[PDB]
Amino acid sequence: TTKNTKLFTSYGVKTSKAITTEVAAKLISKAKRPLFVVGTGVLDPELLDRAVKIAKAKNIPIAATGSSMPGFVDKDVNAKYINLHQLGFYLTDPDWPGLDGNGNYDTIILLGHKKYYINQVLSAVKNFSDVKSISIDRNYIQNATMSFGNLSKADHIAALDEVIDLL
Amino acid sequence: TTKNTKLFTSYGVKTSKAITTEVAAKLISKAKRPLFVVGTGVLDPELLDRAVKIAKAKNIPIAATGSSMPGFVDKDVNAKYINLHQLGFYLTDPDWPGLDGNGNYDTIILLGHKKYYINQVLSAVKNFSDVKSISIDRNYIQNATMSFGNLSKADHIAALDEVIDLL
Amino acid sequence: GPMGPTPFPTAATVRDWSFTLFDRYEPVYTPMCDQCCYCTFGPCNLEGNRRGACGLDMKGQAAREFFLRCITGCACHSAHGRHLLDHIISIFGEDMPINMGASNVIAPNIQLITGRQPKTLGDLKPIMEYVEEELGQLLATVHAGQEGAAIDYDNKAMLAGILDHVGMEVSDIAQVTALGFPKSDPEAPLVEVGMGTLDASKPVIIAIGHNVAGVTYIMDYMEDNNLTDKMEIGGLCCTAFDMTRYKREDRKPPYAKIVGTISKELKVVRSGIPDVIVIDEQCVRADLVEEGKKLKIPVIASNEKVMYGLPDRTNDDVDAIIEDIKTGKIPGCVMLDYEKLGELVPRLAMEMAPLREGISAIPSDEEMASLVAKCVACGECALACPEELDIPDAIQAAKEGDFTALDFLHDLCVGCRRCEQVCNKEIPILSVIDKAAQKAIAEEKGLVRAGRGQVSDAEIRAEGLNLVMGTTPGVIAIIGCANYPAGSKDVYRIAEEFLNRNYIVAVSGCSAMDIGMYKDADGKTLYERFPGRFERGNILNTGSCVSNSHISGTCHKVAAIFAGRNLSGNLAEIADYTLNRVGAVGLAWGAYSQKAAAIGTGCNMYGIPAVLGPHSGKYRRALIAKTYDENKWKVYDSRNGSELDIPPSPEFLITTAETWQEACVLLAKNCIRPSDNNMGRSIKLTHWIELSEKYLGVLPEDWWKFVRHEADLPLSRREELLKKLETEHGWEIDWKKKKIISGPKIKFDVSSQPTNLKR
Amino acid sequence: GPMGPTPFPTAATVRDWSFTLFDRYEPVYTPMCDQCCYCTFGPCNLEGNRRGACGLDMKGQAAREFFLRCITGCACHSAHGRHLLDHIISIFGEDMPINMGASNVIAPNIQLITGRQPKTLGDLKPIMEYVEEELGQLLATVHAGQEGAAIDYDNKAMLAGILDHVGMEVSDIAQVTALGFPKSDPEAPLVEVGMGTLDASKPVIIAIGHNVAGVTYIMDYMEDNNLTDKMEIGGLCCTAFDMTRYKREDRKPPYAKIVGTISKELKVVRSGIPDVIVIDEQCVRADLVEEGKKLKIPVIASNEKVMYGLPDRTNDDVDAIIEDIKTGKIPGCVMLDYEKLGELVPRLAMEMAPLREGISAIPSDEEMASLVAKCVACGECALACPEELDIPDAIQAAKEGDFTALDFLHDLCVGCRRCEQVCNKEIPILSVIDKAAQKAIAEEKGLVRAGRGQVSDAEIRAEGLNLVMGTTPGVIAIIGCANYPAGSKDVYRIAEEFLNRNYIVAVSGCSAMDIGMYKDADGKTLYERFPGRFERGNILNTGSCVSNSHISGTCHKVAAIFAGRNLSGNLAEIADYTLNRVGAVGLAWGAYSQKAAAIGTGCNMYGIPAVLGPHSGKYRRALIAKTYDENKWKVYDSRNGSELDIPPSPEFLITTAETWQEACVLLAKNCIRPSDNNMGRSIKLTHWIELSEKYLGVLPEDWWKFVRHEADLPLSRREELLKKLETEHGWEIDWKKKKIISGPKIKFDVSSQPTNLKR
Ligand code: SF4
Ligand code: SF4
Ligand code: SF4
Ligand code: SF4
Ligand code: SF4
Ligand code: SF4
Ligand code: SF4
Repeated sequence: TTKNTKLFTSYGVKTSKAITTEVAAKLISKAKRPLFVVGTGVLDPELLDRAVKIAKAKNIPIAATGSSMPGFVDKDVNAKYINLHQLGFYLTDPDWPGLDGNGNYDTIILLGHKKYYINQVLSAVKNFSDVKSISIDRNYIQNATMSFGNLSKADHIAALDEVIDLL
Repeated sequence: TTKNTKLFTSYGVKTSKAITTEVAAKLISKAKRPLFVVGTGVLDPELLDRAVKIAKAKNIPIAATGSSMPGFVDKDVNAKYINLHQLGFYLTDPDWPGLDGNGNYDTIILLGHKKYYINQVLSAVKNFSDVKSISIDRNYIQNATMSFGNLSKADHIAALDEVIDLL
Repeated sequence: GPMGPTPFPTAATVRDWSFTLFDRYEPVYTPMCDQCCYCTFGPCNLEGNRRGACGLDMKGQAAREFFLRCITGCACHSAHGRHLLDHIISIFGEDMPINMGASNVIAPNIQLITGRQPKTLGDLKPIMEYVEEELGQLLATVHAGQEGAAIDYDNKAMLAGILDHVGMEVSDIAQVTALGFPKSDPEAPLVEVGMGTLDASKPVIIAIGHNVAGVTYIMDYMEDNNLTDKMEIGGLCCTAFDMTRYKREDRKPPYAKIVGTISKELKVVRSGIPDVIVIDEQCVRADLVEEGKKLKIPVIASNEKVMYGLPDRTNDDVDAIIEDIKTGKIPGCVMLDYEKLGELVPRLAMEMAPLREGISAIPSDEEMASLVAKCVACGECALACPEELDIPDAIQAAKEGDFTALDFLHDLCVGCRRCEQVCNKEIPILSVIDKAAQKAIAEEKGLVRAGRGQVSDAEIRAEGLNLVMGTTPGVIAIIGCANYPAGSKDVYRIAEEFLNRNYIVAVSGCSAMDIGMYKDADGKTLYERFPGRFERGNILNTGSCVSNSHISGTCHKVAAIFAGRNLSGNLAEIADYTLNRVGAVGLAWGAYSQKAAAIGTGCNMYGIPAVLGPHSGKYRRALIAKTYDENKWKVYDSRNGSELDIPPSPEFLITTAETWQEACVLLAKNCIRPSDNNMGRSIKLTHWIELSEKYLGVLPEDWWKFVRHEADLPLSRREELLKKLETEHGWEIDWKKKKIISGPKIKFDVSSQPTNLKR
Repeated sequence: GPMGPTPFPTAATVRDWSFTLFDRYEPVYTPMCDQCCYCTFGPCNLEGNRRGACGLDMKGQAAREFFLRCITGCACHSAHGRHLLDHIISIFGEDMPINMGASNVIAPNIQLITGRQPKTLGDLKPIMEYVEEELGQLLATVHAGQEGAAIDYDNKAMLAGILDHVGMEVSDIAQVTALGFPKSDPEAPLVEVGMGTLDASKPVIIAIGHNVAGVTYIMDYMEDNNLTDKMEIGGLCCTAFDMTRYKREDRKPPYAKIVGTISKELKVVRSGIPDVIVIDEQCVRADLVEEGKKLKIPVIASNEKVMYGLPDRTNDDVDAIIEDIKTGKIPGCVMLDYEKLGELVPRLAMEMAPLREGISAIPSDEEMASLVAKCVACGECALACPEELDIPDAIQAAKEGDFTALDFLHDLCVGCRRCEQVCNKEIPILSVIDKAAQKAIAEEKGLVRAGRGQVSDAEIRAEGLNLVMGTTPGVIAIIGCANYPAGSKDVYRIAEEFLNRNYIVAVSGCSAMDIGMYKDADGKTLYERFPGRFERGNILNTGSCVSNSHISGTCHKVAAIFAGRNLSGNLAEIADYTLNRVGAVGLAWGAYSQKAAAIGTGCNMYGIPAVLGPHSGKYRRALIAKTYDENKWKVYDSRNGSELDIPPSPEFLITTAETWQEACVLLAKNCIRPSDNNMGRSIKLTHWIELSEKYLGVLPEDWWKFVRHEADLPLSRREELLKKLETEHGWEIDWKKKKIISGPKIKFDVSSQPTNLKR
């Protein structure tokens, strides 16, 4: 899931490290206060299935950015709505109590986000904050600490299945 | 000579391909109408020796950009003075007689050039022209077709010795 | 008269307000790049908020970039205004009284900023000299190593925004008082907007740009020679609105048409419909000549700002130019003589209509056979697509035979031609999509109400009580460009949803065009389903981008006419009143231009929050308030300067939404204001809660922070919300009289005056 | 009087001349990026000269970026002029006759562009209104989709350049006629410039910026209270020149000093010498407050363009601000009240001199031990160094004990602190270099002649014959900034070499400071080795950046006074005359700022070529002429309009040199002009040939293209060059009388009138 790291427009010299599936699983299971940031693209029935399983694995709290809350209504997950720009602004303030009241989150896991939106929101997090970002989307997010490479829908689904298999 | 390709500021998403010594020798010996573009940094006793030998190898005509002509006065090479910014402008015109009058040059070999100068001059060649660029300098030139990686003075001298050994 | 502290303000006069605003709404910088390429000391790497060779850090560079965008937009509007006013004064005269309808404040922005009360077209010249001088002073600050703090760059951006709302006001006043535009008419004629509204069997003149001075001569020639019936003239961008508002004080429907927004320029050109293209000044695609030469379409520029490299033949005779264009000697010309341009363009259309016959860049079936079944879905175009459409998937599905995927993509595409240059097969993907949606293109028709201009003072005096008290749920101002993330239906859906709940929706710019292009089951657009007055459940179109000043003018006139506060040079107090009492939110779903950034910033400085599309996160600045810091939400009661707590609303001044449903929820929530009547607050809470439950499936988690009384709760759901407050938050409730007795952080005050200014 | 075709010109009036220039001097675009980060449609990859979402290609984007830099520089100069003129009119009065010396044309640029002939200071207000209105119109074009051709962006850049020169002329006239600056004095006093000219035992006020209006009040307070002897005031950047020229019509030596250029700002601050720092505008490092807080150095801003986020205490009393600064409550303040600022700054110096004692950021002898034997030469700082100095090698050599490497690096370093932020050891490399060159810093002294202002018409009438005929080898105008590639000695070496050959060298800006800082074996600088008149072998300092207009003023006055052509609104004819006859070349070796770009472009439009440093290739545009296309080098003889061939000189309008020797050869060659007398061409060819042989070791290969007659050959080398022509190029030479009978492509004409305009 690292073969294709092609980009059209760059942000600078420092880019994201294209990580494999095992590395992603190790990082997800290694973080202390994690946060599952899921965009509206997670409402695809192929992805909403996995996102819920990944959240259930390590009991990660969920930030359902945008109009993605409806997919986490009846599920057995701790999901809360927040604006992506507001979330990115709040992640750079160390005193933010968080979605529950226990502080900030050391790492954020990104799934089902539009490229141009998450890249610009993460440009304000990777520069002005000390929060790690793991992008498990099918696109290559350059403004992230660790990201998946460019993948097809079938390959992205297979990579997600492998990620859940290792959790 | 490709281990270090680190950069400080990037021109975009298309960069140079870091080449080995054998690849550089093959490209130099494979070109039809080559041109040895040497800057003022070639007047260093360690580099002026090699540059002359590389020119003598395949009888490459020399463009002694800047105040580097004095090092090619008594030598047995075909060296001519030209301004780099006027050389870069002329290389993008297909109907340019050349330094002798036989047309343009399909590839240009760069040695002993300041990074910020050759990069900006090559930004007008790699974009608006169809001329290959082979940078055999110790620095990593991003706006070139093929370039050496970052190297120390001893490593750059050793790489030049390897290149001339293969010519 | 009674003047104000800040007439003709500068960067230092508005610093106190600007800093008062930024103390609650912190700036959020999303740097588009990690480098600064301004002077030759660089480029400097600023990743990790490091400092360049001049000492500037990443926040300073991002603030400088956003401020440069703001001043560029302000300069566009001010230059438009100056040129238009000069032309109007030269032709009509300097002594004409200003005619903007029955308003006792014709210039609510000019009076607020410069303190002047214009009564003549010659009294707008000093104002424009102040907006040019201050624009020069502000552009002087973009220099290398001039400023050194991000916060002062933000302050200068706010000043640039207000000087824009002044330039837009000047331009709109100048054109409305002269060219016979509708004078605050709530019954402006409905005009037909759409590509399919043009008849290809007649000569067609396509007017692209923003300035209407040049095309007025074309229309005068057409009317004087009786050519309106035998010729078609269609406008793109805001010049279309300006033409369809021309001479429409008589309410008779116009003959000029509207073809669409900027996203339709390349599609219109490639379709071959235009017979002559005339480009005025703004939002003009910079490849028109290249396509027109291939499709034999002459191009005439009429401004000094846009010349396109075309030969300048202003002093040449019309017939010689016509012959030169017909023979193909030149691909266009620049004609700065307005009478000669107005004579040339219709005659050129006549003489060029029979020469070009069914010439188009739309392959029908057999040429598309290979065009579709030659690609192998390599994925480069999706990488180059700004909207990241599944172009390889759509083309692959088209290979099997189903062409509906590209038909769907046609609405989601912006016609930017960025997929045709990364391809290694040379596939005109845009033309493929155009033919795949040819049926929709033929059925692309709609109705849009012509711009009404300024809101009259009678309607404002009738509606100010509802706005300030909260009886009317608020004013949603749908403005901006057509760079939508998921097609042009998001704005229509938002407008329909907020009109079904009796909000006041006011539209302008390309958003009005996009809203009027969609119909319901009865084939009636929103403009005929709902009236065009200034009251609840009424969509009113104000006009072009220069008419976006009238929304802020309405917000200021609410405080002037209704609240009775003076306007002369009183920016801080009026902005505080608007931020604390008037419920108004702007929406720029497809903003891309620097003009949109300037308008949004000027609306911020006036105390009007704005929600932008996801694409507007590339503007490098947002204004967001920490909702968890109780120290930010404290105002001073104007009666005794005591600290009075306020609810966290609006929780932002500029933010970006992801989808249109989230935009609806944000707009519903951020219309809540301090000093809301128990009814005004009941209505607003009801609408916000219903919208959140419909579009997100959950009750808002912050709803209990906006309750100050039993009557503040929605009437229908008072019992269940009371139970929720009783159990979840431990509030003590007197259940005998459905009374609240413990739990609200802020007691309801019958008559309070919350303000942020101690003075 | 006799007017001209183009008074108050716009982008369309100067299009003909601009396109005539670009037809011979093609633009060369060197993009700094393959992406356009302008609107939210993007960023768009333009690599390979592809087109973005709006259709703009790489050349269009590069031209737009360069045009934006040009208008930013023009805006800086125009805003400076407007503010200075407003202050002068408010204080001194509007009806004051303009006093610039014994000149028949006080404003050679204002008259040329706007056609006006100012007499009082109230006649400079309409001109400034024209430069602000046109600046707004030009900034309106940077908007997305507002133009598409690179050639028209270039034309607008040329217009911005000429407007910049007009604004500089306005500012210089306003300040010279009021503040008692020297009035064309050829013997202006020599003043001491250098970091080591300040006595650390006295209170020190460091004035950084460009505006002199604020500091005049400080000097008035110092003189009125008799504090010049017990206090030191030192200026950085061009404000140092403006303070030095203050009240110097009496020619008595001044008491204020010059500390250095922009490259010395951080070094001066870190040295701890300043006791107060007062910043005005333009070139001011954006990190001064951060260092001053650590070194306990108060900072006072005095402008609205620069406020640094500091508290605004303009309405507060002086004593309260003094106490607040002394207690450390605030790190600075913004005083826009000039009287209060002039009272506060000296009193703050007195009250802060004893508090800060020997406080400096330089390591003494012990911290540097670890700071040098801590690094391992990992090479990151060299990667981050703009000049790419071998900092790891210098530090490693310092580890052994030899500290001369960093002593050498001190002159080659610009003090930008870009090496201290990429290090993973946190080494203050700049301070290490500062102490390694502490001896040089203590011995960093020089003399510079105070700015003479404008050249009188007496000297111009005496020198115009030599300039036009070529008797004087030419005018080298060494202007610009201090972003040198290899230290500040290249400009000194070039000036010395070209003064040894009887050229007319005219300096301004930071280049004069850098030239006056070096001495020969006898300890005399160039300013005392050579006079300061306007004739051969005389270096004359004209002043600050706003005085760079005076060089183009002399260039135009050569055509006005000497040639007799009228100046009123006659830009095209005067520019053609300057390009064809007057031998003048500009050199901006260390240009980095947008102001330098605007000045260079304005000098291009006036027909004055310019050579820049290697760092100026990041401006993204050069103007270079194809020397192999014989069709470009054809002019029209004004006598009959027939085609007359001209030599390929100048072969560029803007170019960049690599080393200073190549710069010397370029300057020598490009002073050759068409219509050169036999003696003039002989002198110019002689000097160019000797310079080329000395600095490159070879005879120029194009020297035979500039010979039209044996008389044109150098007298000392006529025989050998005749033999070279006879054998190498087959020219037929009549050897009996040393005659040339066949071979020259252009026969020498006794009296020809080469011009580029058919009219
Ligand atoms: S800000 Fe834009 S132009 Fe400057 S370096 Fe970044 S991408 Fe390139
Ligand atoms: S303006 Fe400052 S950050 Fe930008 S390139 Fe110049 S020195 Fe670097
Ligand atoms: S870039 Fe061309 S070949 Fe590749 S997927 Fe797109 S249309 Fe197909
Ligand atoms: S033209 Fe349409 S499909 Fe092609 S890249 Fe642009 S938006 Fe995407
Ligand atoms: S201005 Fe044109 S090239 Fe630049 S980002 Fe916008 S669409 Fe792309
Ligand atoms: S960056 Fe620091 S550790 Fe690396 S070579 Fe430079 S001084 Fe030494
Ligand atoms: S401060 Fe001097 S040594 Fe350090 S990076 Fe800047 S120029 Fe180079």
